[PDB]
Amino acid sequence: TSAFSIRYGNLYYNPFHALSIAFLYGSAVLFAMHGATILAVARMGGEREIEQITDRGTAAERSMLFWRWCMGFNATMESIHRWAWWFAVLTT
Amino acid sequence: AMLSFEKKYRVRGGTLIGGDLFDFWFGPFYVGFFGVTTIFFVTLGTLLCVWGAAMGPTWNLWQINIAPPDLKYGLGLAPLREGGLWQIITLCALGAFGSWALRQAEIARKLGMGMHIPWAYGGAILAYTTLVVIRPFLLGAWGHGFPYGIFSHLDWVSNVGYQYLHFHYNPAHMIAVTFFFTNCLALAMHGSLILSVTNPPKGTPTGTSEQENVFFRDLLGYSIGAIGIHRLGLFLAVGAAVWSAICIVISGPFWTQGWPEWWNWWLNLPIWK
Amino acid sequence: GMTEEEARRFHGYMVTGTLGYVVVASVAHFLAWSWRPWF
Amino acid sequence: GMTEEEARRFHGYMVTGTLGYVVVASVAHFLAWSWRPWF
Amino acid sequence: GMTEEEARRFHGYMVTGTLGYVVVASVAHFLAWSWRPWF
Amino acid sequence: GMTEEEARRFHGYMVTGTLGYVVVASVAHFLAWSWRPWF
Amino acid sequence: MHRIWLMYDPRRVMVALVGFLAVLALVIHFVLLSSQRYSWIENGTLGADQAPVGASAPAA
Amino acid sequence: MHRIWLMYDPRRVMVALVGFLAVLALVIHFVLLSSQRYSWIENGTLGADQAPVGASAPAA
Amino acid sequence: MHRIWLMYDPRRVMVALVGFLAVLALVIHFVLLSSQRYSWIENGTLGADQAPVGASAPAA
Amino acid sequence: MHRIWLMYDPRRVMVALVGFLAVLALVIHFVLLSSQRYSWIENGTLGADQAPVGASAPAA
Amino acid sequence: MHRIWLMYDPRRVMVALVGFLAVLALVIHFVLLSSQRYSWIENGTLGADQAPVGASAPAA
Amino acid sequence: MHRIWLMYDPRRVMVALVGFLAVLALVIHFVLLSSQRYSWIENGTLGADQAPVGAS
Amino acid sequence: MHRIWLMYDPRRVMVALVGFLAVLALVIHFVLLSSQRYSWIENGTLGADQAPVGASAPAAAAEMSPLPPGR
Amino acid sequence: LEYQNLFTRVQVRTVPEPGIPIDESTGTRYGTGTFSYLAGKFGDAQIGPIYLGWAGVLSLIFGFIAIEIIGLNMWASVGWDPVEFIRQLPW
Amino acid sequence: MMEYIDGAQIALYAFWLFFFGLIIYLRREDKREGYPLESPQGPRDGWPKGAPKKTYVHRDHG
Amino acid sequence: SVPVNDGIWAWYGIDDDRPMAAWSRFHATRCVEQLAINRARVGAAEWALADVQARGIVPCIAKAAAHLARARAELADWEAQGHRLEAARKVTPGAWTTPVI
Amino acid sequence: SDVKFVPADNYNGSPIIPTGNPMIDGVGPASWAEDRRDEPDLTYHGSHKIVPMRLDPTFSIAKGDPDPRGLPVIAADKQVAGTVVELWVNRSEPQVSYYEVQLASGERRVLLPTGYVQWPNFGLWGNDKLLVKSITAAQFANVPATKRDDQITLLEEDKICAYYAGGHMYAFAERSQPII
Ligand SMILES: CCCCCCCCCCCCCC(=O)OC[C@H](COP(=O)(O)OCC(O)COP(=O)(O)OC[C@@H](COC(=O)CCCCCCCCCCCCC)OC(=O)CCCCCCCCCCCCC)OC(=O)CCCCCCCCCCCCC
Ligand SMILES: CCCCCCCCCCCCCC(=O)OC[C@H](COP(=O)(O)OCC(O)COP(=O)(O)OC[C@@H](COC(=O)CCCCCCCCCCCCC)OC(=O)CCCCCCCCCCCCC)OC(=O)CCCCCCCCCCCCC
Ligand SMILES: CC[C@H]1c2cc3[nH]c4c(c3C)C(=O)[C@H](C(=O)OC)c4c3nc(cc4[nH]c(cc(n2)[C@@H]1C)c(C(C)=O)c4C)[C@@H](C)[C@@H]3CCC(=O)OC/C=C(\C)CCC[C@H](C)CCC[C@H](C)CCCC(C)C
Ligand SMILES: CC[C@H]1c2cc3[nH]c4c(c3C)C(=O)[C@H](C(=O)OC)c4c3nc(cc4[nH]c(cc(n2)[C@@H]1C)c(C(C)=O)c4C)[C@@H](C)[C@@H]3CCC(=O)OC/C=C(\C)CCC[C@H](C)CCC[C@H](C)CCCC(C)C
Ligand SMILES: COC(C)(C)C/C=C/C(C)=C/C=C/C(C=O)=C/C=C/C(C)=C/C=C/C=C(C)/C=C/C=C(\C)CC/C=C(C)/C=C/C=C(\C)C(=O)O
Ligand SMILES: COC(C)(C)C/C=C/C(C)=C/C=C/C(C=O)=C/C=C/C(C)=C/C=C/C=C(C)/C=C/C=C(\C)CC/C=C(C)/C=C/C=C(\C)C(=O)O
Ligand SMILES: COC(C)(C)C/C=C/C(C)=C/C=C/C(C=O)=C/C=C/C(C)=C/C=C/C=C(C)/C=C/C=C(\C)CC/C=C(C)/C=C/C=C(\C)C(=O)O
Ligand SMILES: COC(C)(C)C/C=C/C(C)=C/C=C/C(C=O)=C/C=C/C(C)=C/C=C/C=C(C)/C=C/C=C(\C)CC/C=C(C)/C=C/C=C(\C)C(=O)O
Ligand SMILES: CCCCCCCCCCCCO[C@@H]1O[C@H](CO)[C@@H](O[C@H]2O[C@H](CO)[C@@H](O)[C@H](O)[C@H]2O)[C@H](O)[C@H]1O
Ligand SMILES: CCCCCCCCCCCCO[C@@H]1O[C@H](CO)[C@@H](O[C@H]2O[C@H](CO)[C@@H](O)[C@H](O)[C@H]2O)[C@H](O)[C@H]1O
Ligand SMILES: CCCCCCCCCCCCO[C@@H]1O[C@H](CO)[C@@H](O[C@H]2O[C@H](CO)[C@@H](O)[C@H](O)[C@H]2O)[C@H](O)[C@H]1O
Ligand SMILES: [Fe+3]
Repeated sequence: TSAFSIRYGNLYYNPFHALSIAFLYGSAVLFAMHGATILAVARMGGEREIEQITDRGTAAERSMLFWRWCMGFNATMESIHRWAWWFAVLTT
Repeated sequence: AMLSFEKKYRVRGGTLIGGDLFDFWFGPFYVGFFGVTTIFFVTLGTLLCVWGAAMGPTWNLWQINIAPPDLKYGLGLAPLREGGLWQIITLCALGAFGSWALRQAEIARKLGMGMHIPWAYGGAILAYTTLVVIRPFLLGAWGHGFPYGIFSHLDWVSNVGYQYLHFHYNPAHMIAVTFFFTNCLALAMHGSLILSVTNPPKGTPTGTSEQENVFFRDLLGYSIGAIGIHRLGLFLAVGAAVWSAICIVISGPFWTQGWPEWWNWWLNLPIWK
Repeated sequence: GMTEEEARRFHGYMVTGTLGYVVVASVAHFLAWSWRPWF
Repeated sequence: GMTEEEARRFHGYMVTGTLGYVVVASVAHFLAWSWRPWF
Repeated sequence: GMTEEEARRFHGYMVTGTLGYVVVASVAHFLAWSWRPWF
Repeated sequence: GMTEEEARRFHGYMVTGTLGYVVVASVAHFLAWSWRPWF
Repeated sequence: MHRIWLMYDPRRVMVALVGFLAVLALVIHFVLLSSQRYSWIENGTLGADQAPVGASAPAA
Repeated sequence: MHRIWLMYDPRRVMVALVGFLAVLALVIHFVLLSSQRYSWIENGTLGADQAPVGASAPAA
Repeated sequence: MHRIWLMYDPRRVMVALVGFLAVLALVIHFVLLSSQRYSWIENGTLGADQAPVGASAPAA
Repeated sequence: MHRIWLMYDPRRVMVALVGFLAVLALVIHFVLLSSQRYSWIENGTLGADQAPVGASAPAA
Repeated sequence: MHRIWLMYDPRRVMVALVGFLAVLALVIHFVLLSSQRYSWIENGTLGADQAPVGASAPAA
Repeated sequence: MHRIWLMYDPRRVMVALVGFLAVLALVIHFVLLSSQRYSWIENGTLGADQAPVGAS
Repeated sequence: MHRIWLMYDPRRVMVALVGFLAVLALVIHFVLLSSQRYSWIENGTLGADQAPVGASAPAAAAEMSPLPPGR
Repeated sequence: LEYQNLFTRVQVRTVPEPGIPIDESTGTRYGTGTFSYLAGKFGDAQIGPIYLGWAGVLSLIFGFIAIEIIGLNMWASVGWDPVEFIRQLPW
Repeated sequence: MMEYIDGAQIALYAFWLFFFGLIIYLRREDKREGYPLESPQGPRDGWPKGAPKKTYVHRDHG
Repeated sequence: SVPVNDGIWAWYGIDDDRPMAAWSRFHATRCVEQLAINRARVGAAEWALADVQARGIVPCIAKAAAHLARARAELADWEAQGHRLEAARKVTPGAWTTPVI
Repeated sequence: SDVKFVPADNYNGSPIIPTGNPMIDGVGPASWAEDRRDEPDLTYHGSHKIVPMRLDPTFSIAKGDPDPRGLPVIAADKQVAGTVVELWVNRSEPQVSYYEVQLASGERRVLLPTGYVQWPNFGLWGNDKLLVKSITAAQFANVPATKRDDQITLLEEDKICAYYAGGHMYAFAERSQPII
């Protein structure tokens, strides 16, 4: 792995390597954010995500509002799992 | 504008500092006292970054490079054009990230949520603080921090790694990498499973926790369950950042030789010396 | 959704606007060719 | 939504603003051209 | 929202303030030009 | 909520404290200036 | 032909079309601007016979 | 043949067809643009006798 | 053509148009400011005969 | 013309406008301050005959 | 002009103002302190005849 | 003039003000402390004519 | 100060005490075992006058330097 | 001090362990469910039966032989010395 | 014979067009709940406009 | 494994649930706590049996009866400890004035 | 007068203020999804997902864990609220979803979600009382009732969970105020 980057003149400047890193880091960002979010509302059944997707409870509403009020936009209880899926898939 | 269900949640209270004084929204955003300090540090830091670009050789986004001072300045503030600007921007960064975590705590308290998100973010702040505060302090000069520039900081990462000849052999780095890779695998499985029960093939009924549990158990042999996978994802993602902080703080302050020769202890265990 | 008479009224604007755009682009190539032919 | 008389009214301002903008851009280009031609 | 009478009143302040700002900026360019012309 | 006479009482303290601080800081600058002037 | 606008919503198609033409035009302009022959911002004032031309087949 | 439009929704097929054609055209154009023989932006004016040709000799 | 404002809400179209024009104007100015010939903040006072020109094809 | 404020809340337009003008002014000042000719903090006391000018095209 | 305080909550316009002035003041002081001509902390006691002036290269 | 305390509860201002001034005083001291002319911990005894001047 | 035994479960205080003494003992032993002067497993039989002492001042030669020249 | 949901103090167990619901052909479930107390404290407790089918069985045979070739070449490279096979394994 | 344009650059803009397409799609999916927004000026959709709220078919009995 | 009530401290030999015939203040404290809990646990178990008998669901009645019997057995185990500590409390001089059971 | 809250003032981003008791009216952190479906959650086989353990004979406590039944519940004011008398279990993913608490100060039994219970010493030892930081012992008397005692609807789950969630802001007046 190290010698491959040496031979081809430093893989840090490969822009698809840089993209892959951004998605590798983003996968850690998202699972930290989403893991923490669901545990913060698990007192209200937020971990029952399929039920929250089919029958939105206050646990889903509060996790949407946390991120909206924090960073100005939010996902849904379903679509957060699409963000997760794509960030992982785009890494490789 | 507000979500269709949002208005009843927009109560007063839950602040840590300031009380009612800043307890209001601006568009979607909650403000609060730490919102005010967030915007202050973000603005001051960002404009000093633009000033760093202006006095540097190019406006090309990829090439802008605000570098720390020479090591000779030790723990003092250097002249601003000689790396003192990087030091002022670093204080703004620490203020902005700390204000962000405390604002997250105020938001979570207002919603009756647990404090998991602020503390999970603390893992990332710990890694940043290790890179620019703790490790440079243990080495005795702020010039050991990384430069602020989209590609010049990758040059720093390259050179720091080769300061230890073969940084892959760093044992904490191997653990940190394993957490990062395992996290990305686990995130792909969790995303896939929830989507595949909630979006089954056309004409199939919506899936259930039981189907998710059965499938997962054929993948790993055991059921993780609903709260378990979110505990795992949090453990993996935050552990990755914590082991990253460990792997860089031991490189220099505690281990100075090449990393391959650290493994000499394994070769000399008495059962096979 | 549109009635067929609405689709028919839209279609004539859409065709005319497309052909109008292609006519303007044809002049742009006439000018570009006069300045620096690519063949 | 709009009533069609409101749509008719708004369009007249929109066309005039687009014209006024294109006129200012046309002067800007001819100033630039006479300062430093690009063909 | 606003009454059309309130829209007229605000428009008066808004146009006047916009033009006042442009007047101050035009003087700032007069001074800047006198000191170091860019063309 | 605070009453206007409470606000007036605090304001007298807050002005006096601020001005006392500024007075002390001015003496500190006088000592610093005497020891090593910066202009 | 018009029944296409029953299969597709013209509100979506027209925004899709505007986005496509925007991207395509920018791609063609930036490809040309990066070339030698058509880097018109630097070399637009050159006459057609003075403008750069790619090298011929090799001759020996 | 028209039973194809009964098996598959034409609305879905048309997007796939246009997607396939757009990608295939872009692939072929940039492959030619990357060649020496057909790099038409730089060398389109050369004329066929002096356009590049790939190396002949199997030997000698 | 005014019924384009019945297809699309003018309040939304104008925000999108203002957004588009702002980004486009900044792009074009930054392209010109990156060039040599139109680096006007440094060389704006040069005469049109003095401004940089990109190189021509070399004579045979 | 005033009916633009029936369409847009003036309270929101003034926020957008002040934000836009603030960033634009900071952009233009930092661009000039990064230039050689208008780095007025270091060189503002030079006369206009003394101020830097970018390179001419050489004559041949 | 006092109608500004009806449109906007004065409690928080005034926080925004004080924040903006504080940021702006700090930016300008750090900019001047970065310069050579106005590094007052180290060169503040120099008279204007001694104070640095930036110039371009003499371009002989 | 006192009515700003009807807008801003003074007990919640004064805690904020103290933090701002504490940070500002620390920043100014450290800027001076590592300048050449004002590094008083190491050159404070010099006297005004001997103190460095940033000429160049 | 025997009222300290009213403040805590005495069984747990003994467990904490034994831990503290054991850990502090091991700290001081391995510190000494790492020193030159008290590396007793290797040099324990040396006489007190023969045992190492840390230098009061190393010498130098003016051209020599322990560190490479820097920037 | 507020309950953090990171650990479960009280697990419950069902005397039967759930099975696979449907489509048992061309392949069958191996084993039967059992409970792990440690896994049940991290997350859910049932270590399950498992599914292979034709593709799973063949995958394991091919993958075993691959790993067997890797390990035997590693072990041959230290001259079949089983102490060096462990001592030097990561090299 | 294009000097500046190369395959790695061509691939990278291909990716950017896909990626900005993907962000749009995800932001449409993110609006299936809670939208349109309430505002004192009436409903607001943001941009892009959200995909419609899904209805979920439950398992018929069990 | 660790016992439920002393948990981590059972690794260090603190184990106050064990059958104790000597007087010991630590075991007496534990026994008073565990008696109150187990009396309440029996009271709950027989309320549960009565409820399930009202519903008439035989396999649930069977289990609720088995649970009640088990809860009674655990209470008897603590009452045995209470009495044997009571016997010791009367004679060991330093012991509590209040009964253990 | 039946609107549960009013704006604190007329400016665009201002908070709302509850008109009544917000824990009971369901405002702020005490609010619940009022539109949520008033039916039980169901298993893959269509049986009620969440039921008292007394009504499913296959369930039991894991051998190493404490049995919560009979333990006292200690509320936010450190008073005893009651004792646990029943467990409710999730039958899709076997776990305890609720304790059922017999109140000491009345005749009610109320549900207590597991996410609101802390064990002494983080459960490392003791394991002999339950700690409920969210609400005071008096506030237990108003915990929302379920229509039946053998099943719980998705709406009742939301109401009960929201009630305890509100106590972290509303149980004592000081909890709403800043720390400094
Ligand atoms: C990572 C990179 C960056 C970060 C990058 C990533 C982040 C990106 C953020 C993107 C922008 C977010 C914008 C937003 O959230 O807006 C919410 C609001 C919601 O609609 P609303 O609810 O109806 O709006 C509120 C309004 O109705 C009532 O406002 P309120 O009463 O609550 O508060 C007052 C305002 C301030 O008041 C004014 O602005 C009016 C002042 C009078 C102007 C008169 C003319 C002067 C002319 C002088 C000429 C000159 C004379 C010479 O806001 C506040 O009070 C905000 C909270 C307090 C302040 C926060 C603390 C700040 C402290 C530090 C100081 C910071 C200094 C910058 O929406 C709107 O108002 C409409 C949209 C506004 C767009 C604003 C951004 C425009 C940026 C343009 C970029 C252009 C690029 C070239
Ligand atoms: C590196 C690989 C991985 C990189 C990974 C990066 C992932 C980034 C994902 C997140 C980006 C989107 C963030 C977002 O959706 O914010 C909500 C906001 C507004 O829509 P809404 O939330 O549905 O509705 C609310 C609004 O309509 C009314 O709200 P209110 O009246 O209360 O407040 C006033 C308005 C004023 O509007 C704004 O200020 C919007 C300004 C947005 C500027 C930033 C765009 C960044 C695009 C990045 C993608 C890419 C752009 C090229 O609303 C607000 O105040 C909303 C404030 C939202 C603040 C969001 C700040 C996000 C900054 C992200 C910077 C990321 C830098 C990487 O949305 C927008 O304004 C439009 C965003 C459209 C999605 C981006 C798609 C870009 C595709 C390519 C261009 C398409 C051209 C047609
Ligand atoms: C701990 C596990 C991972 C993690 C988790 C995590 N990150 C988080 C969170 C969590 C749980 C949040 O809650 C928080 C958030 O709100 O996300 C939306 C956040 C967040 N993670 C972010 C980014 C991020 N996380 C990263 C990493 C990680 N985040 C870890 C791997 C990285 C990496 C590896 O590069 C980045 C870039 C932000 C999107 C957000 C925190 C936002 C924040 O702090 O906002 C306030 C500050 C600003 C908006 C700007 C400050 C500007 C400065 C004043 C000036 C610039 C100085 C800077 C040092 C220059 C750097 C230049 C570079 C080119 C080097
Ligand atoms: C999206 C990108 C991330 C990702 C995704 C990902 N990986 C995946 C998946 C997904 C979504 C799976 O579904 C799949 C999987 O099964 O997950 C559990 C997998 C997988 N990811 C794997 C690993 C892996 N993923 C990695 C990375 C990542 N995976 C990315 C970060 C890495 C890294 C970082 O290097 C590794 C090493 C595997 C655990 C698994 C695929 C398993 C597989 O293919 O196994 C084939 C079988 C063998 C090698 C043989 C094993 C033989 C045993 C010794 C038993 C022998 C028994 C007997 C002797 C023979 C049989 C006898 C017969 C008679 C029965
Ligand atoms: C670098 O070089 C490389 C890249 C390598 C080289 C290769 C390049 C390649 C492969 C290029 C491919 C190009 C291409 C392929 O398809 C290009 C195709 C382009 C197309 C299709 C263009 C179409 C334009 C159509 C337009 C503009 C329509 C406008 C319509 C208007 C204005 C009317 C709107 C409606 C109204 C007003 C009605 C309102 C009233 C109503 C509703 C009422 O009254 O009801
Ligand atoms: C690498 O290539 C590079 C180098 C980049 C080169 C290539 C660049 C390229 C490809 C450029 C393309 C450019 C382009 C393509 O189309 C550009 C197209 C531009 C366009 C369309 C501009 C249109 C502007 C219109 C304006 C300003 C209108 C203003 C209207 C106003 C003010 C009135 C508003 C209404 C009012 C006041 C009434 C309210 C009444 C109401 C409400 C009532 O009555 O109710
Ligand atoms: C490096 O070079 C690069 C940068 C690259 C080159 C490119 C540059 C580019 C592209 C620049 C574009 C610039 C631009 C384009 O248009 C710039 C446009 C600027 C504009 C429009 C400015 C407008 C200013 C308006 C002002 C100040 C209004 C003030 C209003 C006031 C005072 C009154 C408020 C109301 C009051 C007091 C009463 C309320 C009554 C009420 C409520 C009642 O009565 O009810
Ligand atoms: C490197 O160079 C760079 C840094 C770059 C250069 C630039 C620097 C810059 C830009 C600096 C800006 C500085 C600045 C700008 O404004 C600084 C502003 C300073 C200010 C405003 C200070 C104010 C201080 C106020 C004080 C101390 C008040 C004390 C009050 C007291 C004690 C009484 C309180 C009341 C009580 C107790 C009530 C009792 C009775 C009660 C209750 C009853 O009776 O009921
Ligand atoms: C050739 C095959 C290679 C396979 C390599 C496998 C390596 C596996 C190593 C596992 C090491 C686990 O080590 C464990 O890491 C976690 C990471 O969170 C540390 O935990 C740390 O982070 C967590 C957050 O996640 C904090 O809450 C905690 O306070 C802190 O200690 C543990 O203290 C440590 O014991
Ligand atoms: C350089 C520019 C070249 C021309 C650019 C293209 C635009 C030309 C517009 C002016 C010429 C007339 O253009 C013509 O307008 C009429 C209405 O006026 C449109 O007509 C449309 O609406 C009418 C009703 O009003 C319908 O009956 C008709 O079926 C429909 O197509 C035509 O579709 C268009 O062809
Ligand atoms: C007269 C002797 C009688 C028998 C003595 C038996 C001694 C047994 C070993 C004593 C030392 C064990 O080591 C000591 O363990 C205690 C147990 O709480 C630890 O104590 C600490 O950690 C434990 C977990 O590990 C926490 O639960 C506890 O709250 C904290 O105080 C000390 O940090 C450690 O130093
Ligand atoms: Fe999830």
